[PDB]
Amino acid sequence: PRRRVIGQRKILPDPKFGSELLAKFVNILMVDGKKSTAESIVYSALETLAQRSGKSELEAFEVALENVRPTVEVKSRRVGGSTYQVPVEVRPVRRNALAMRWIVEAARKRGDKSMALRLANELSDAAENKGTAVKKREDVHRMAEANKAFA
Amino acid sequence: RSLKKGPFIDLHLLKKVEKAVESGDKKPLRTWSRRSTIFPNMIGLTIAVHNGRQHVPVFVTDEMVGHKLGEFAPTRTYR
Amino acid sequence: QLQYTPQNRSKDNGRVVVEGVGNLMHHIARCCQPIPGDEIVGFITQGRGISVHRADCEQLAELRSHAPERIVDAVWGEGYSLVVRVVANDRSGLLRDITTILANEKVNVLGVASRSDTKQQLATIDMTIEIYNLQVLGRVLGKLNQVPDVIDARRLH
Amino acid sequence: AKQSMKAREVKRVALADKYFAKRAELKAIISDVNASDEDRWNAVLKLQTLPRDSSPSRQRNRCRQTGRPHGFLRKFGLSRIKVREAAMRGEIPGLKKASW
Amino acid sequence: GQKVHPNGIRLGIVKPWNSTWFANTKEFADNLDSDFKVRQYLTKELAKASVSRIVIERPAKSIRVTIHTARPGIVIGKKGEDVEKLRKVVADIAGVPAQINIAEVRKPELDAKLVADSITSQLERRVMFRRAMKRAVQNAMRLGAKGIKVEVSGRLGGAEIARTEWYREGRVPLHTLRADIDYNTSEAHTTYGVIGVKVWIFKGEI
RNA sequence: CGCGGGGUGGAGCAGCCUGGUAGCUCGUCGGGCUCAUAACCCGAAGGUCGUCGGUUCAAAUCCGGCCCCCGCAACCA
RNA sequence: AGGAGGUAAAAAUGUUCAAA
RNA sequence: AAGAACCUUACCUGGUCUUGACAUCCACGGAAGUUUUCAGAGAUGAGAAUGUGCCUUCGGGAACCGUGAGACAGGUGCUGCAUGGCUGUCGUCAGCUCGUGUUGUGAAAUGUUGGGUUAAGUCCCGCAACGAGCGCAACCCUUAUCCUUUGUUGCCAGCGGUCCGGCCGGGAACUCAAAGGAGACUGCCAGUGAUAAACUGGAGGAAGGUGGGGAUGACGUCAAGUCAUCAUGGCCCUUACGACCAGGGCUACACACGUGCUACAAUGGCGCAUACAAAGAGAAGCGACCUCGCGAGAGCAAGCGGACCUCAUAAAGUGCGUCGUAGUCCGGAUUGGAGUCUGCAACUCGACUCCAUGAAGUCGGAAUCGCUAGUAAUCGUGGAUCAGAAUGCCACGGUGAAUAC
Repeated sequence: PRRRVIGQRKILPDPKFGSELLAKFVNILMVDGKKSTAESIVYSALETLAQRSGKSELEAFEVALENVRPTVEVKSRRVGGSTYQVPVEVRPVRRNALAMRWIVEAARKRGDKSMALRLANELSDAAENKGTAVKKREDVHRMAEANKAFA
Repeated sequence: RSLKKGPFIDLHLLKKVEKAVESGDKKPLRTWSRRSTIFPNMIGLTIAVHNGRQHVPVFVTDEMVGHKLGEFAPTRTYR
Repeated sequence: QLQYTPQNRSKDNGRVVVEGVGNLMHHIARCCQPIPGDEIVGFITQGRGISVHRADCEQLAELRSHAPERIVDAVWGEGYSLVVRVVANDRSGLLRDITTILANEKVNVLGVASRSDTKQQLATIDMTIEIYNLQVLGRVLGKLNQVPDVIDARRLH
Repeated sequence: AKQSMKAREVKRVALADKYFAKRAELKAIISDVNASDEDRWNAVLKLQTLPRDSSPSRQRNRCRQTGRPHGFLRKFGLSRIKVREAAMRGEIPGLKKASW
Repeated sequence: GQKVHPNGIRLGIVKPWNSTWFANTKEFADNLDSDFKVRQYLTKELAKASVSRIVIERPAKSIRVTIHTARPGIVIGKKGEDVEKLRKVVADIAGVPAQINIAEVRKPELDAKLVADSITSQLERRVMFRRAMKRAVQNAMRLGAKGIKVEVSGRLGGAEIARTEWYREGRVPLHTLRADIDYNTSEAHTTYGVIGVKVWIFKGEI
């Protein structure tokens, strides 16, 4: 934060197929620490996706994922008090991180039923990238190019 | 809501009540036993129950019986 | 502008001692404004404790027409607030006559009640006060009767 | 805390031992499911005959020294402030500033 | 408001407790209470005895009482008879076999409680405080104290607005746990009012 | 006396001219920011429509008398 | 080292006397 | 305030006390004490009985009780701006001084500044400064690995019997237990840097750089807080502001705020089955089992003052099923009835159980707080206090993140 260097803590790979990326994805969707249940959702939801599209678990995932990955984003520069939003390329880590985050977010709404299904459908919409999550991505890209006058 | 091992009362009050009953509807009793539960024989009596700065008389109407005397002497005055 | 101390003494106990018992939730009536006159007669009320509804009064007798067991005697031992109807033969600033005598009088006068023109041209002021020595009552009343326009000036029950 | 109060305390104990514990049988076996008769009644009645105090419920457990009626760590029998005063002084055996 | 009572933190690691007896919660508090009694009582009795510290022990039913102090003479009394006097009264204080025993402390100037009594008693004698303070420090320091720090709190000098003044020479490492310290307190009772005294003494590092 | 205007939340003003449903601004009340008040921000209560009577299904509103205030006129005399 | 360029809108107030 | 029904209790109301509720002193009388009755809210008032005891001032008793008088007694009565004691706090921030010398007439500066470096006036270098002290760190406790010693009430691998319970022989290896110890030091290497301190990366390692936690809080600031822990100068009352008793009030309720618990559900509730803890407490106390009860509990009642026995089968979790987004099986408030226990006493004013009821609330305006690791969040356990009485506090472990550009 200040001077302190970060210790990019290691994340254990997912048990059913060592996808450390998905592992952290669970960690995002996870709530109150009941990781087992979180993992239960992520799985059944992932299967339902694989079932659905016809694509296998994770491969369908990143395909559904990249289609929401922000490339840039606003940031608040100022000069003594003159605050104004600034576009800036996102870190790849922070990139897919924000991707999963927004995905879980749009998943928070869209009251179909169980999270597994609601999430499944969100990623499914990402498969053709027209779901609510991508609405966030576009919005941020507008927040970029409709402000791309800073560097 | 409690003490189902003989409804609770007071020797001085009880005896004062019996003494009154067998003596007829005499002068109102002036007990401080707000703890005292009412008993059947009490009906008709006008026992006064101190409640801080009075004795607020209460006729022992039929209804009340299991009720403790305090419930008939409001203590905190308001408006 | 000058409108409980007189009843803060009853709230300080004493006065009424029904059948020889002290410190009771007594409280003076209204239709009858008992003072240590024809003694008084008590009446137990559900809430409010004992009601000192004066000795010999209709509403008291009504209660004598219902639950006699509730009825009880009354005493005094060691009197406040009353109302005296004092009808005037119309005023027009003649309330001043009433307003005049108030000085040497030492009782506080709470609510200055009145009325007049409804029918025969003649006012009918009534007055709440706070009596002390019962003698002082008699000491004052005549002065009220004295004023010529004051045809009526006796205690109202 | 008021010599009077400390005194009141002592008296409470005195009676708690001059009566109850040795006369608490009324409150005890005679207020049980056996002597259903008026006996049981008179018992829970002779109870009030006794002094209001004496009943251990009224014992306020004040600080042995000061008299303060609160923070009385039964274990030491002292009011928190005082149990500390002795503590830091080492007057209490094996009692040191916990730390882990 | 800040500083932890030195002796407290230095208990287990360096300085042994004034008491040394075991007891279950059963007869615990009682033993402690009696301890308090023998403490304050015996203190009053030996108010003039320049008493240092009075260790209390309970070796099974027994109730030993070591009394570190200056002048064993006035302590024990002639023929040591005054001891058995305190014996009788003390055992009557704990309803048990009080085994009193005394070890004279060699140098009073170094011991804290003894210094505090000096100071306090002197303020009680209406001597200016500053003189007594510098006096104690000179004495204790030259005598061999590796370091010392004395403080006087309160009205002092009859001033109408209480304040605090202090002194200290050489190393007096209070945070250094291993470092020994002899902290103690006493207080004057001048007609003006209570005037407290604290006094630290770094005698040795280990 | 004559002609016209007005009287509406605590205050100043719309709404009346074309009847049913009275709004804005400050002020007031509660919360927020602040070390604390102001400002600022969030939420809120408030007006028997001068008084009396009438027409109407309904009157703040259409009609009249009355009380008050302002404006105009009060000339040849 | 020699240098020029860009670079920070608004934001009031605090009753009087008083510690060796 | 670690725990207001009485008590506590300081406040109110009324009934009462006066050398007193409590202490030292002296005179006189009476052992102390114990039993039961009447009045009264009780205090106490009147007693009616009964008992007369361990050294002899052997005309005593030491005692304890009663009475008398004067000193006193007593105050939770004001003053924390008269105080001690003690605590919060800026702040675990890294600062704060002094001796001497020196510069300046002097208030003062220098040291402590400066280049680097650190979590740090930490350390190195330079410097009219040389040194020293309070601090910083270290020393301390806990945890993280291993070794040694000991083997019950703990442990079970190796063999045996096994009524499969470490249950019994028996085993000391192991988990563990509690002491005595090993280990971490920028010690090793690379590089950056002034061959300085140190810093960056790697090695070995349980542990890597102050490993994580805690305890420890400088000179002082606030004339902060407390005279109600206590102690104390003052001043104040002293047939009373002191003392006892009953009931009462501290729990009042148009309203405002702070701090928390329980929710608004589907990462869920509910029904059934089933998995893995730690840390504690305990005797006028924890209290199995067994029995009746829907239960709260009640009867009987072992073991236990404790690695034994009890509190006390953990819950989140997992398996299975149902409900299927409704104010809905969400929510549990509120309310009626019937009950339990503690306790003289549950009305004001207790905790808990059952049946019944079943509201607001459908993620909260402006604004605002906590949190960087096994933390937050979520989950249940226990303890102090305490007769009973927590969603508070104190402590315990389970599950276990996000992000630091």
